[PDB]
Parts: sequence; structure tokens; C-alpha cells
Amino acid sequence: AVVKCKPTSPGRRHVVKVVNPELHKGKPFAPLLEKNSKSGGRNNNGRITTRHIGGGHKQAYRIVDFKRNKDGIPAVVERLEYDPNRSANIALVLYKDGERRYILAPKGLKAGDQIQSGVDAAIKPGNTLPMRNIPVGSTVHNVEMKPGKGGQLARSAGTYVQIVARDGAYVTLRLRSGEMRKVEADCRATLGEVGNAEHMLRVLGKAGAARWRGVRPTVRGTAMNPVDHPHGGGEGRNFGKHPVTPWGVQTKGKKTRSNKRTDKFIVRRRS
Amino acid sequence: MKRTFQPSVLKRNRSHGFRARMATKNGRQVLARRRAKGRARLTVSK
Amino acid sequence: MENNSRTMPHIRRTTHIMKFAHRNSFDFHFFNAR
RNA sequence: GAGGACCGAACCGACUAAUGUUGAAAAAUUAGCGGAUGACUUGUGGCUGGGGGUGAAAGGCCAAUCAAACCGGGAGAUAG
RNA sequence: CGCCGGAAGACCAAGGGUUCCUGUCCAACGUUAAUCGGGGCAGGGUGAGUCGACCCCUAAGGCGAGGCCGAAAGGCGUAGUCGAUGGGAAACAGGUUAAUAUUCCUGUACUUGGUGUUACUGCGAAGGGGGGACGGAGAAGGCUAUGUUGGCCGGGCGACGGUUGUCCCGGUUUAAGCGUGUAGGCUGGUUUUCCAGGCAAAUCCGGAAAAUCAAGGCUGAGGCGUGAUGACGAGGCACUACGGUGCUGAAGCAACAAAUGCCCUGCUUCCAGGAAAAGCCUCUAAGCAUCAGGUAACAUCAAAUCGUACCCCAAACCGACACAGGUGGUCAGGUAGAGAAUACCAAGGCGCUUGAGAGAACUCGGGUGAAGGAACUAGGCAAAAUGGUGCCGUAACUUCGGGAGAAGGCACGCUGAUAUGUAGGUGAGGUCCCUCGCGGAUGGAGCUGAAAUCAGUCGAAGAUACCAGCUGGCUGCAACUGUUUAUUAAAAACACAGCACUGUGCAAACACGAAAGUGGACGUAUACGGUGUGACGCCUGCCCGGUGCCGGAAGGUUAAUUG
RNA sequence: UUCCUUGUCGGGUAAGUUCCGACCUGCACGAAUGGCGUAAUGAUGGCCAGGCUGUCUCCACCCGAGACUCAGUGAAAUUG
RNA sequence: UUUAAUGUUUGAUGUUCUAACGUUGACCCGUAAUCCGGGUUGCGGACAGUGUCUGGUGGGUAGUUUGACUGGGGCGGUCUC
RNA sequence: GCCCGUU
RNA sequence: GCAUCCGUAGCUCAGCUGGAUAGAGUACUCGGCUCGGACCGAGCGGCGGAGGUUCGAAUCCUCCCGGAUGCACCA
Ligand SMILES: NCCC[C@H](N)C(=O)O
Ligand SMILES: [K+]
Ligand SMILES: [K+]
Ligand SMILES: [K+]
Ligand SMILES: [K+]
Ligand SMILES: [K+]
Ligand SMILES: [K+]
Ligand SMILES: [K+]
Ligand SMILES: [K+]
Ligand SMILES: [K+]
Ligand SMILES: [K+]
Ligand SMILES: [K+]
Ligand SMILES: [K+]
Ligand SMILES: [K+]
Ligand SMILES: [K+]
Ligand SMILES: [K+]
Ligand SMILES: [K+]
Ligand SMILES: [K+]
Ligand SMILES: [K+]
Ligand SMILES: [K+]
Ligand SMILES: [K+]
Ligand SMILES: [K+]
Ligand SMILES: [K+]
Ligand SMILES: [K+]
Ligand SMILES: [K+]
Ligand SMILES: [K+]
Ligand SMILES: [K+]
Ligand SMILES: [K+]
Ligand SMILES: [K+]
Ligand SMILES: [K+]
Ligand SMILES: [K+]
Ligand SMILES: [K+]
Ligand SMILES: [K+]
Ligand SMILES: [Mg+2]
Ligand SMILES: [Mg+2]
Ligand SMILES: [Mg+2]
Ligand SMILES: [Mg+2]
Ligand SMILES: [Mg+2]
Ligand SMILES: [Mg+2]
Ligand SMILES: [Mg+2]
Ligand SMILES: [Mg+2]
Ligand SMILES: [Mg+2]
Ligand SMILES: [Mg+2]
Ligand SMILES: [Mg+2]
Ligand SMILES: [Mg+2]
Ligand SMILES: [Mg+2]
Ligand SMILES: [Mg+2]
Ligand SMILES: [Mg+2]
Ligand SMILES: [Mg+2]
Ligand SMILES: [Mg+2]
Ligand SMILES: [Mg+2]
Ligand SMILES: [Mg+2]
Ligand SMILES: [Mg+2]
Ligand SMILES: [Mg+2]
Ligand SMILES: [Mg+2]
Ligand SMILES: [Mg+2]
Ligand SMILES: [Mg+2]
Ligand SMILES: [Mg+2]
Ligand SMILES: [Mg+2]
Ligand SMILES: [Mg+2]
Ligand SMILES: [Mg+2]
Ligand SMILES: [Mg+2]
Ligand SMILES: [Mg+2]
Ligand SMILES: [Mg+2]
Ligand SMILES: [Mg+2]
Ligand SMILES: [Mg+2]
Ligand SMILES: [Mg+2]
Ligand SMILES: [Mg+2]
Ligand SMILES: [Mg+2]
Ligand SMILES: [Mg+2]
Ligand SMILES: [Mg+2]
Ligand SMILES: [Mg+2]
Ligand SMILES: [Mg+2]
Ligand SMILES: [Mg+2]
Ligand SMILES: [Mg+2]
Ligand SMILES: [Mg+2]
Ligand SMILES: [Mg+2]
Ligand SMILES: [Mg+2]
Ligand SMILES: [Mg+2]
Ligand SMILES: [Mg+2]
Ligand SMILES: [Mg+2]
Ligand SMILES: [Mg+2]
Ligand SMILES: [Mg+2]
Ligand SMILES: [Mg+2]
Ligand SMILES: [Mg+2]
Ligand SMILES: [Mg+2]
Ligand SMILES: [Mg+2]
Ligand SMILES: [Mg+2]
Ligand SMILES: [Mg+2]
Ligand SMILES: [Mg+2]
Ligand SMILES: [Mg+2]
Ligand SMILES: [Mg+2]
Ligand SMILES: [Mg+2]
Ligand SMILES: [Mg+2]
Ligand SMILES: [Mg+2]
Ligand SMILES: [Mg+2]
Ligand SMILES: [Mg+2]
Ligand SMILES: [Mg+2]
Ligand SMILES: [Mg+2]
Ligand SMILES: [Mg+2]
Ligand SMILES: [Mg+2]
Ligand SMILES: [Mg+2]
Ligand SMILES: [Mg+2]
Ligand SMILES: [Mg+2]
Ligand SMILES: [Mg+2]
Ligand SMILES: [Mg+2]
Ligand SMILES: [Mg+2]
Ligand SMILES: [Mg+2]
Ligand SMILES: [Mg+2]
Ligand SMILES: [Mg+2]
Ligand SMILES: [Mg+2]
Ligand SMILES: [Mg+2]
Ligand SMILES: [Mg+2]
Ligand SMILES: [Mg+2]
Ligand SMILES: [Mg+2]
Ligand SMILES: [Mg+2]
Ligand SMILES: [Mg+2]
Ligand SMILES: [Mg+2]
Ligand SMILES: [Mg+2]
Ligand SMILES: [Mg+2]
Repeated sequence: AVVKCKPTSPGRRHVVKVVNPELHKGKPFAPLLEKNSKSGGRNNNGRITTRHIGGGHKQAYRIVDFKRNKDGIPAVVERLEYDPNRSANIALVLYKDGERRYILAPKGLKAGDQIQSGVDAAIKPGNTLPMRNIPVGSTVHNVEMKPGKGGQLARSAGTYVQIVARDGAYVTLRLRSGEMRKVEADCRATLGEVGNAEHMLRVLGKAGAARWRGVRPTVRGTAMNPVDHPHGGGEGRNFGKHPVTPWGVQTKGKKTRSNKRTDKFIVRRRS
Repeated sequence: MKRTFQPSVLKRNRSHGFRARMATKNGRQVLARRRAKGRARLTVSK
Repeated sequence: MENNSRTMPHIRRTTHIMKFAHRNSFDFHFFNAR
């Protein structure tokens, strides 16, 4: 449910928030929490290597199961929880032996639903099976690229992957970008879409809301001096050159993919 | 107003003290130079 | 920098005293022969 | 009982005027002024090192020094 | 006599290092003199099982055996080991020195270990689980610190009219610990059986099932009792080197008001979703098994070492100075007040290390001003003016929130009555009930106490001082709150939410690195980077010749190589 | 953003190179190095009005700190 | 000039293969260890990647150049016969 | 295929 | 004020054949189709001025006039 705020102040006029009342109002499950301290976009040399990262709210890391290899044992969904580390919501499940795990919460999944992993599970949203046992045409998410490695594709809120063909030991996937990719058929996938599909409907409204997420302000290169950026300089507003990065590489159109060992898996690039 | 020297004994010894000099090769050459000049205080210490 | 002054050992940069363009009350309207 | 909400001390800042300009002070004082639950402010410790850092970008700041810091050396550079 | 009193008082951290106290000296130092001093010289002064460090445990981060990488020097990093600004056992009141005191003395306490004796007993970890253990905002209730008034006790009867009273001044203080368990907060309890989980095991945690009980447990300020037949105590008496010293000592209660402190690491609510590890509790493995070990009582022993003076919004720290500067934390009295604003005061601390005269111009900081009222000037610069609470009233425009405190106006002191003090707040006695106590009902003494109306009355003036918005009309730019040239520029510049293009399929693009590796990200196209534009509303037209980028492969030209 | 230019007309003033409204002859506006609007906001730029005033006509007097005299201490820039 | 036949051959493209090489897939051990190494297996596979040589691109970065006369420099003009 | 007008 | 490029038929523009010869569209005139357009067939209509070289100039020189473009900076 998206709600518009009322314009009681100029920083509240444009705020549109996504409020989900079925989330757990309470503390998260403590044995699956870890420390996660912030970086500032700096590496082990101490240098800024990614700009515009800094500050934000303190966050604890939730150990989410991306593998889903606890085969054969059923699990009941206890509740849905907020995760500050990702765009999607997470679900706390309880297996029959008494193990608790966090999974990504799919679309339409409530508290009390029954999920099951493994090779002989049923085709319903929330179950994780290898893709040689999934019908062609299904909508899946949390897709593995290597068998046993863990899910890596279609993890963000509202995303999914369609299974277009199965030919031999490989399946062809239509990725969310529009790219056709071959992945081998022994890799796992979870049925359904990722939940929280109106995450892209929210409006931050004010500059401080971006600072709460650890995003620092972007300075335009044309607003600098020539010593700082290629776009810098001018007596007034001058541009005069082709648009480039801060390191002089042409942006706005120039391709940067250079990976000769993975090109055989890509059937069609995005358009 | 606030001037540039704000003293702190822990930050003094961690930055320019004796074990800080002895840790690197370049800091051990600072000590060799000062011993060769014959200086009465090698490092900034207690 | 003036590092071994014997008459004024306390100060190293003294050009804010006698140079007219570096004093705090220098005004650029004094430089009107342009 | 929400808010980069309102008035206003602490706290943080520096728009105007006068004084001062061998000053009480190598940038302040007095009288007004702005923010004042936030993109706030502050203590202690830590990390980034010179064609490099850091920069809500003024060539700003990096120990009263910055269109390339300081110290030592090449070095008695060269100077129609 | 004057000044400060949310400090210009008091206590510390940081930093300094003898500046502390006593005697002595006045050359130099002190912006003057100096008998004085943070100056010279000499002597003295810092007492801890409980305060702090050290110690045990970790954060960011550092170093890092092996290892990986690099002409050399070195770089990164595993196991580890360090690293507080965070977590971890325990003491209070009074007295005392010229100078130290939660350290000494008096009184009364507490904690953790070692050893020994007795009684009983499954003890054991580098492993498992629990706990420690955590955000912002808001609201209310119960309390205390503290204050005020009464009562009580001691003293007083007033330099000038009055002052035996509804009069004046002073005092009315008491801790940790131990005992009791209240306002409040959280949670169902117990037994039995079983199980793909917790790297193996487990009686512990997690899960399942069944039976049974209507209660149980955990947490917790304050109060009360004890500590305390003590200590302190206004004063009085006795000596004195007139600085001080010795002895004795009355009352020591109640009501009301009340925190930003405590209950509260709570409760409610929101999204931006809020450290770690040990001490602590518990489970077992290898193992040992009349051992060792564990639990309780008692006795005994130990608790080392280092810091402790003094200054600390400053004449002792950072500023060359005894320099209108800068500097983190804690304590928070009275009257008026919404208040930590402001005015005057208390405790306490000071009068700022040149003075004495005179009363010219001119300069600085202020006060007042006939008649006029922006005529001044680049420009109302600067001054002057407005200023509080309650109530009435308030336009265009608008994104429906605003505009708005729009504009403008009226009331405001004191005394009496309503009402010997009202509405409201607090609530003793008495009585009743039980659960017999820190309980409930009734009851209203005493205390506290607005706001309004009516009548009267004084002044030129009642928000009387300090304190405390000038208002309105038209228009450019930028949506807005923010940010910036430390020291001549705060803005129309930068940023911003929003929009678009483009790159990127994860060993991602990209960035820092000769490399290893790291950031991006423990993220995965509703994500991440780059570029331009800059809320919102209505929109964003035509040109691909030039330069760039993307796609194409026929033909032409074309490197090393071959010869 | 307009050189010519204080363009021309209208409003405001006794009198207006600025301001506000319009005209179009745009030296040399123009659509995301955005176009045109826009409530609220601004120590932002321009203009007008009321109130208020030593800003001024045009200054006068008073209260303090210096300046002046006495005692003590005792500089500086500059200089054939 | 023109073609086919036999014998012999290298280059091109294509298809599989595994054994070099890759693995920031899984499991086991050194081992109390998300490093590293070894082992087992899976997936890639003579590709990728790296060294030497070579063509292109390359203000990302560096070193420099950018004349003189002149009724001041610049602009214009001039520079030899 | 095109093929206006008429004070 | 300096520099550069242009003045050709009523109008808008080519021609520099490196000096020996002036064209195109439109306009206009005549005839036809039907009253007028449109349409069809024919035609007419001249190198900015003033000198100089030259056997000879629209063309090449020198000056003048007119029209455009650019520049006029540091104080
Ligand atoms: N870094 C500060 C040094 C100050 C020195 N006395 C000077 O005059 O520069
Ligand atoms: K920007
Ligand atoms: K600029
Ligand atoms: K509020
Ligand atoms: K901080
Ligand atoms: K440098
Ligand atoms: K320095
Ligand atoms: K003397
Ligand atoms: K002095
Ligand atoms: K600490
Ligand atoms: K735990
Ligand atoms: K259990
Ligand atoms: K344990
Ligand atoms: K002490
Ligand atoms: K005099
Ligand atoms: K006000
Ligand atoms: K706009
Ligand atoms: K400003
Ligand atoms: K700026
Ligand atoms: K994007
Ligand atoms: K990470
Ligand atoms: K084009
Ligand atoms: K093009
Ligand atoms: K094209
Ligand atoms: K213009
Ligand atoms: K008129
Ligand atoms: K007029
Ligand atoms: K402003
Ligand atoms: K304005
Ligand atoms: K392999
Ligand atoms: K290759
Ligand atoms: K000349
Ligand atoms: K001349
Ligand atoms: Mg960015
Ligand atoms: Mg942006
Ligand atoms: Mg700039
Ligand atoms: Mg550049
Ligand atoms: Mg421009
Ligand atoms: Mg000095
Ligand atoms: Mg605010
Ligand atoms: Mg600033
Ligand atoms: Mg100021
Ligand atoms: Mg001020
Ligand atoms: Mg303020
Ligand atoms: Mg204001
Ligand atoms: Mg305010
Ligand atoms: Mg904030
Ligand atoms: Mg710090
Ligand atoms: Mg500039
Ligand atoms: Mg210096
Ligand atoms: Mg500096
Ligand atoms: Mg340089
Ligand atoms: Mg040399
Ligand atoms: Mg020399
Ligand atoms: Mg006073
Ligand atoms: Mg001394
Ligand atoms: Mg003393
Ligand atoms: Mg003296
Ligand atoms: Mg003294
Ligand atoms: Mg002394
Ligand atoms: Mg001495
Ligand atoms: Mg300790
Ligand atoms: Mg290391
Ligand atoms: Mg070497
Ligand atoms: Mg340690
Ligand atoms: Mg003392
Ligand atoms: Mg544990
Ligand atoms: Mg109390
Ligand atoms: Mg008596
Ligand atoms: Mg009496
Ligand atoms: Mg009398
Ligand atoms: Mg640990
Ligand atoms: Mg000091
Ligand atoms: Mg000082
Ligand atoms: Mg100094
Ligand atoms: Mg003094
Ligand atoms: Mg001072
Ligand atoms: Mg302060
Ligand atoms: Mg005050
Ligand atoms: Mg006092
Ligand atoms: Mg006077
Ligand atoms: Mg007057
Ligand atoms: Mg009068
Ligand atoms: Mg008057
Ligand atoms: Mg005027
Ligand atoms: Mg005038
Ligand atoms: Mg003013
Ligand atoms: Mg109106
Ligand atoms: Mg309103
Ligand atoms: Mg309204
Ligand atoms: Mg009003
Ligand atoms: Mg009256
Ligand atoms: Mg204008
Ligand atoms: Mg703005
Ligand atoms: Mg602002
Ligand atoms: Mg400046
Ligand atoms: Mg400045
Ligand atoms: Mg500056
Ligand atoms: Mg200024
Ligand atoms: Mg300024
Ligand atoms: Mg980006
Ligand atoms: Mg812009
Ligand atoms: Mg466009
Ligand atoms: Mg191409
Ligand atoms: Mg006019
Ligand atoms: Mg106009
Ligand atoms: Mg423009
Ligand atoms: Mg333009
Ligand atoms: Mg554009
Ligand atoms: Mg506009
Ligand atoms: Mg004198
Ligand atoms: Mg004298
Ligand atoms: Mg192969
Ligand atoms: Mg260059
Ligand atoms: Mg050179
Ligand atoms: Mg020259
Ligand atoms: Mg010239
Ligand atoms: Mg017609
Ligand atoms: Mg007709
Ligand atoms: Mg002629």
C-alpha cells in the first residue's frame, strides 16, 4: 500500500511511502544476526574507490539462506520481517526438526504457508527444485549459476526469471534485463516472483532521506575546474566536449564488457 | 581562537615515539642520523 | 619561512607586517593604476 | 503526537554597522543577525600522503605556508 | 561601598609539573611602588583490598608464525596478538593537618581468591545453548533530591513615632549496609513421552504430542524498621600567642509544592530497523573414577604495584606576554518569570598590578531636543520605532497545508465582596470490611490554590523597570531545509528530492593497486556506476551534413611474420 | 540577454536614465549546457507606501573614557 | 590455353575428445582457520589468461615549442633579389 | 493522373 | 578608423574559356486553346563609375562611389 503524505512542511510534500502492515513489529531473530560495519567506499589501501558512500543508519546483517539445500523436510513460515540490507522482505521459516532459517520472501506468501526444498517437491511458489524438474515456461527467482553455489540471479524486490527452453544439459533463461542466458539444468531455482513489488513506487521526498541510506551528494563534473574533471572549466556555463567519466573514458554509449570466457553462455545480449 | 598544537601524550608517543621509530626501516634511519649528530634526545618520549 | 631568526625567534612568516598588499587593511582600490 | 515544522536560551554559525589596524587579538570586541530533533552538534581514538589525499566544488583545505605542503640532498641549478 | 552569582561559585578529565604550605629575601622578573607574589633561597607536604590505572574482554583499526605476491626495499593477509572512547567484584557517615584524605582516626559495612576442617555429592572444554545485548521520538503515572510554610526549641523587646505580638532572628541534620517487598513492568505454570535441528554428545536450547492446575515466577523506584542510648547540633561556659584551643549542648516534627534526577535497558509509536567479546548461568565430550573435582557451613590467610600535592573557561593548558581569544564533563539555592532568558540577591568569590588633578578643541561610548520629517545619501546606512498574555477580527492568491502573529482593535495596577480562600489539587482523624497489611470503601479536618464578575480607588502613564515581531504593495532570480572562498565574495553559485540517457549477467561495470588482493557488496538489473537536467504544473518542435558513439561486412589500403 | 537607447506609449511623482504594465525594430531569447508559469520559503537583487526618527535643514546641551597638567615606568616606523 | 586421374601434401573452417591450463562450485584433511596448500569430484578446456614482438587508438599523463621589425604592445603590413 | 475562378 | 568580399537584362543569379564570342529562371511582348488563370508555340529585353596597360577588357591594374561581413583590445 502506497500512501501519499500530507504537505504539512516542504520536506513532506512529495514523500510517498510503502507501508506493509503484515511485517513483524519486533526484534529480529538473534541467532541469525551478524555485525556489519560500514566502509565509506574505501578499500584496504584507505582510498575512496567508489564515490558517494558514507553515513546512513546502523544496520545488522541477517544470514539469509540462498542455497536451500535442506531437502525433504517441510517448513512452515512463521512471519515476514524487515531487512535493511536489501530491497526485498525476508521470511522466517521453521523446519520440522526445529531449525529456523531466513529465506527471501516471495510474492503472495503469508504466515502459515508450507514450503519444501528438494528434488521431489511440488510446483508451488516458495519451493526450491533443480531446473531439470521445473516445467518450461515457469516464473522463478533466486536462480543459481553453478550447482550448489547458491542463488545469484533475480534477488531484488519484484524481479523474476522466465525459463524459455531446456535443451540438453542446459536451460535458457530470460533474465530481467532482457538477456538470454544458458545455465546448466542442475542449478536450483525457487518458484514464483520476489515479493515487495511496489518498492519502486516510493518517493524519498527530501535530501535527508537519501542521506539516511548512506548516499552522499553527487557533484557534476561540469561544475568543477579543469584540474579536477575533464568536464571542468569555462567562463559561465560551457561544455564543448564529449561526455566522459572522471577518468576520461567516454560515457553515454560506449560498451565496456570485456569477458571472453563467459560469452558462450550468452545467447542474446539485451537491447 | 583554536591553534594548531593541541597536546595529547598518547597521540604524541604513537606518532613519533621510540617504538614508532623502530617499527620501520625509515624510522630506524631517523634514529641513526640523530645518534650520528650526537643529539641528547633521540625521540620524543617521556 | 624564516627559520632561524635571532631577533624574532617566535615568528616565521612576517610579511603581513610590512608589505602593504599583505596587511589586513589593504584595499584593492589602492591599486588603481590599471 | 508527525515534521530536514514554528518562536526562542545553551550549543553551532558569521549577514550589517561602528571601533580597532605599531591592535587587548598575525582576523577580535560591542550592538543587532541565522540555524537551533537534524543533510544537527560535540569528546576520545583510528584511516586516507604531495601530481597524491580530501572536497554539497570556492583552485577550497592538507599544522598562521598551497594552480602542487614541509625538511634534507643534487646545489655554489641557471641568470645575454 | 561596589561587581559576578547557569558564574567571574564549586568538583574533575585533558594538558602542565611543585605553580601547593611555612619561613626568609627584594638585585632581576611583576608594564608603577612593593614590606607583597604563580619571583629568589631553604624546609615541609601527596598514606587506599573497595577511587583510578594496571588487570580480564572486545570495537574501529594496527601488527602479524606459516602463506600469497613483489627487481631489492617491501605489499596484503590466516592462525593469533594488541588496541577504549564501550562491557567486567566490593564503603559509607562523622572527626582531623599550615598543606592529604571515600586513602589517616572513630563507628558501622562489603567483595573476590588461597588454604584447612566437617557434611554431602558426577565432576570435567579450545565445544553447545542462554544471558550480557543496545535506535529515534512521544506520553503518563508513581517517587526522591530540593524548596516553602507551620509547629517545636534557643535567643530578642530595639540609636527615631510604634513594636508582649497574627511580632523579630537563628536552628530543626543524620549515610552505606542489613531486614521488609510496595507503585509499576514482563510472562501462563507443572509433569510425562518422543524427534531428519544446535559440526560429535547432552538431562541444556529448539520442535511435536498428551495430561493437569488457576495460578506461579522474574524484575522493581520509593517508603518503613534497623544502623543510631551514637554522630552532628543553635548557642553557652572556661582559657589564649587574641590566631585559635578545651568542655557542655535544647529542639531535631508535620503539611504542601516539586524536577531535565530515579522507577525507565520500561510503556506507546514510527522507519531510516538500531556494536562485539568476556565475566555470569547451564549442558555434555575425551577423560578421571573410594582419586580429582563440585556444593554449603566454619576457621584462617591474602588483596601486590603505580597515581593521589596544586591549577583546571585559566596569571599554571593551547595562543612569543601575568595576552578582552580558544578549551570536554559534573553540581544547579531565593523573589519575580513559561524558562538553564532577564533583573536583584544567598553560599561562595572578586574590584580586573600605574595613580593624582583639570573639566579646552577633537575622537570614542551614551542621554535628551523647539519647528519640520528622508528634504540626507549610491542606498533610510545608522539610529528611532514595533514588542507580552487573553479575547474579538483578518484580503488577494493557493500545491488546500498555507498566506496568518496577515492587517486592525479592546482589556490589563491595587483594595473589598461574591467566597472570613471559590473552582480545582492534596488528604489526617473517625467509622466499616476483609486479604490483617506498604490493603480497600466511606469520610472530610488541615494545607495548597488559579481564573472570572461586580463595586471602589491612585497616578500623566498598570504588559510601568530588565525582557520583548516594524507593517503593507509590486517585481527579477533560485522550488524549499541545507552547503561554500579558515583571513575582503553566503550568492542567482554548489547540493537537493524528481527526470532522462548510457554502461553493467556477477570472478559485474568501474576504482585503488607492477602483483597478490581490496572496495563495489556478504549487494544481483525494482541492483550498482557514470553523465546531464533540477520540486511541482503545462510542455520539450525541425536537422545525422560535420565531430563522437553504436552496428555491418563485400571490396580497396594495411604490421610483425614468411622469403 | 537591447549596441543604437534615457526606444515609444501608459501608470506612479510638482519633477522618475531606476520601477511596474504593454508594444516588437529579438545588434545578439528559445525548449532537460531546458522553455514558459508557479503557492510557500530567502541575513538574496530592484522599486513604492504608512509609521518612526539628529539621516538631514542645523546643530545645541549634558553624562562618562581618552586628549591636557603633575609623579613613576617607558616604546616604534624613519634617518647622506 | 584447358582440365580430370592416381600417389603425396600443408592451410582454412567445422565437429568431438582430455591430459596441459582455469575454477572467486561441492566435499575431506593439515586445523581450534571463509587464508593457503594437498586430495577427491564436478564444470570449463586447448579456449581463456600471461610473456616477447607487432598495427591501431590514446591531453589519461609527461617534456617542450608557439620569430623579429614596430613613434608602447596587440591587430594590420613587412622580411631575399 | 491532374483540370481553379466568373463584381 | 582598419581588413576582406561583392556591384552583370525590369528582378534573383551564372559566366575569370586564366584577355580575344554574355546565358539561365522569372517578368514582359505576339500567336493559340477557353472569358480570365493554368497550359502550348514563338520573340524581345544589357557587365557600378573614371582613368591605365594592351593589337584587343565584363575579366587585368589604379582611384572614386555604393552595398555587406569581420575587427576596433590592455589600460
Ligand atoms: N605550526 C606552528 C608553528 C608556529 C611558529 N611559531 C610560526 O610562527 O610559524
Ligand atoms: K549534482
Ligand atoms: K564558472
Ligand atoms: K510535537
Ligand atoms: K562522534
Ligand atoms: K607536490
Ligand atoms: K608545518
Ligand atoms: K625593589
Ligand atoms: K605586562
Ligand atoms: K574506558
Ligand atoms: K550468545
Ligand atoms: K524442551
Ligand atoms: K560454557
Ligand atoms: K589526594
Ligand atoms: K585640563
Ligand atoms: K515577539
Ligand atoms: K522554474
Ligand atoms: K546566507
Ligand atoms: K559554491
Ligand atoms: K541508471
Ligand atoms: K562484502
Ligand atoms: K548531424
Ligand atoms: K553522424
Ligand atoms: K549518418
Ligand atoms: K541578447
Ligand atoms: K503626470
Ligand atoms: K510620467
Ligand atoms: K539569503
Ligand atoms: K523578493
Ligand atoms: K578439476
Ligand atoms: K588467449
Ligand atoms: K619608429
Ligand atoms: K609615440
Ligand atoms: Mg554516485
Ligand atoms: Mg543525481
Ligand atoms: Mg567554479
Ligand atoms: Mg584535463
Ligand atoms: Mg557564455
Ligand atoms: Mg615560541
Ligand atoms: Mg526546524
Ligand atoms: Mg563555515
Ligand atoms: Mg559578525
Ligand atoms: Mg555577536
Ligand atoms: Mg539564535
Ligand atoms: Mg528570523
Ligand atoms: Mg529558532
Ligand atoms: Mg541526521
Ligand atoms: Mg579525534
Ligand atoms: Mg575560478
Ligand atoms: Mg609552519
Ligand atoms: Mg593554512
Ligand atoms: Mg610543479
Ligand atoms: Mg649539478
Ligand atoms: Mg646561486
Ligand atoms: Mg548585582
Ligand atoms: Mg619553582
Ligand atoms: Mg602560594
Ligand atoms: Mg618594579
Ligand atoms: Mg599567592
Ligand atoms: Mg615562590
Ligand atoms: Mg624559587
Ligand atoms: Mg581496573
Ligand atoms: Mg598484515
Ligand atoms: Mg637491490
Ligand atoms: Mg586482549
Ligand atoms: Mg587541598
Ligand atoms: Mg557463549
Ligand atoms: Mg531519596
Ligand atoms: Mg532555657
Ligand atoms: Mg521567647
Ligand atoms: Mg523608640
Ligand atoms: Mg573472542
Ligand atoms: Mg599556558
Ligand atoms: Mg597563554
Ligand atoms: Mg608557539
Ligand atoms: Mg593583569
Ligand atoms: Mg586570558
Ligand atoms: Mg564550550
Ligand atoms: Mg543570566
Ligand atoms: Mg557571599
Ligand atoms: Mg568631556
Ligand atoms: Mg527634534
Ligand atoms: Mg521636555
Ligand atoms: Mg517635537
Ligand atoms: Mg532623495
Ligand atoms: Mg541630494
Ligand atoms: Mg538598519
Ligand atoms: Mg489587500
Ligand atoms: Mg490557516
Ligand atoms: Mg485558509
Ligand atoms: Mg497581530
Ligand atoms: Mg481600576
Ligand atoms: Mg528587471
Ligand atoms: Mg535557494
Ligand atoms: Mg537557508
Ligand atoms: Mg578570501
Ligand atoms: Mg572570506
Ligand atoms: Mg582567504
Ligand atoms: Mg565583507
Ligand atoms: Mg563574509
Ligand atoms: Mg549513476
Ligand atoms: Mg543547472
Ligand atoms: Mg530538443
Ligand atoms: Mg566501427
Ligand atoms: Mg515612462
Ligand atoms: Mg518591463
Ligand atoms: Mg540561454
Ligand atoms: Mg543558446
Ligand atoms: Mg539543449
Ligand atoms: Mg520566466
Ligand atoms: Mg598630557
Ligand atoms: Mg609623564
Ligand atoms: Mg574441449
Ligand atoms: Mg601538456
Ligand atoms: Mg628541461
Ligand atoms: Mg617584438
Ligand atoms: Mg603599434
Ligand atoms: Mg479570386
Ligand atoms: Mg454570378
Ligand atoms: Mg574604365
